[PDB]
Amino acid sequence: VARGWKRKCPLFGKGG
Repeated sequence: VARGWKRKCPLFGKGG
């Protein structure tokens, strides 16, 4: 859902 997860965790970076 978000190109940036692992690194950038704005909402849910755990289950990106």
